[PDB]
Amino acid sequence: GFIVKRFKILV
Repeated sequence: GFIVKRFKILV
């Protein structure tokens, strides 16, 4: 579960 994390961080 890293993809979702990255996104949230990018947005």
